[PDB]
Amino acid sequence: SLEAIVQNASSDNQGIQLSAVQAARKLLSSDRNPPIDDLIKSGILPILVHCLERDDNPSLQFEAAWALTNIASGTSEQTQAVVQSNAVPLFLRLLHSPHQNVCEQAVWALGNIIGDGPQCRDYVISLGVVKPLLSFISPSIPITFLRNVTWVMVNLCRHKDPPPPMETIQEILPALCVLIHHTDVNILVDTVWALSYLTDAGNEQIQMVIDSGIVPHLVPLLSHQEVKVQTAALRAVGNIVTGTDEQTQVVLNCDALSHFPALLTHPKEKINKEAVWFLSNITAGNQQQVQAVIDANLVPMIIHLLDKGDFGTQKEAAWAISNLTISGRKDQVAYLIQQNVIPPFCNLLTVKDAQVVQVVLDGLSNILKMAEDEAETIGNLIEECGGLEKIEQLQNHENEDIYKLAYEIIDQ
Amino acid sequence: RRKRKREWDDDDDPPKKRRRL
Repeated sequence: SLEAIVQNASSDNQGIQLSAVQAARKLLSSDRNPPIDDLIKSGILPILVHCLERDDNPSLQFEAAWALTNIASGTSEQTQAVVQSNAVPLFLRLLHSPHQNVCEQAVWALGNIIGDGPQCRDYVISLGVVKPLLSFISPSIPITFLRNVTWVMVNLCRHKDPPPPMETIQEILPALCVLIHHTDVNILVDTVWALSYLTDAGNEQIQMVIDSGIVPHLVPLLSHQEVKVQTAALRAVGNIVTGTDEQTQVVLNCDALSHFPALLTHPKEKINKEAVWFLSNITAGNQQQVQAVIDANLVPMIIHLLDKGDFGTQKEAAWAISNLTISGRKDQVAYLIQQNVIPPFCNLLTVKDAQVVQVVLDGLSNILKMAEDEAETIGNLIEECGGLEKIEQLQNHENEDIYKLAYEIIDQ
Repeated sequence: RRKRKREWDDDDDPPKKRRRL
């Protein structure tokens, strides 16, 4: 029973103590559901935290660290109980243990603590976790351990309210520059996921990522053999090209567009949807970037997805087309018309998602407005495919911005 | 003209907490 175990772990007899802490560890590491609340309420936490000081019994330290690791894996209240019992400074101590498995378990427990949220992360950071953590990254570290280190790095990078301090980001980026050349898939996946978390934090963090020099190593992972790697990288570069035109061009200069035919035609619709969302952010760029997308022969693939894709992919392709009309030359828009964009574009006028409808009406209006003299020909094509009837029906929509734009388009 | 940030789930994220077995 729990009473016996709690009483026994604070013992003078080294074998009963080890046995009792081992029993507690095993209680937390077996079934799909462990008794975490009963162990928290039993009072065992101070015994386990005390066990972390026992440099004379690395087996006891490992077992106690593992128990605490698994307690910290539960809800925020359970993780905070581990934190409130003063475990964090003791785990930071065990990062300098000569015993590898003890060190790895200390890393793992700290990973679970860091993962709970931004304030917990920032506490662990303020106590100095990052340098001893990144010091493990070396050619000789065993791979199971290196993987656990990289998972902790992901948890240092992923919370955004606030993001990790700039100085912490500055320490992690050189390590990611090292790890992105690893051949192990799980390490590569985590490294790239970390980059995707840094690149979603804002334009200054995007710039730091660019300045590390890693983007030319990141872009080619879009064609990696493992799909988990491809989609992590697709997220990371997609976030970079949400930045300025200058920032977007860094990604394009890495030949990013050469990787997209295999993403636009991928069997998995989620990959199609991500890739079209990337391209919509390229076509929102300057005229030279628009031309880069045209010249990569991606517009026909986009229009096909506009016509026959899943609704999420259709919505992003609608944005990519409309954004193309906003910041595009007359001749680039003419290329769109020649590729028969108009019918599949107008077919989205009837969907129940008003945001997509607004985007489409805006793009149709801009298309007609930019072709100063050819406006009659373009109006006739819109009529031919039923677009006029669709606009007339959109005059009765609930949404004022929609019905206003439909009236304005028909009048103008 | 402007860029957008994604409006979907991204349910493939790596685990925040991991319980060792």
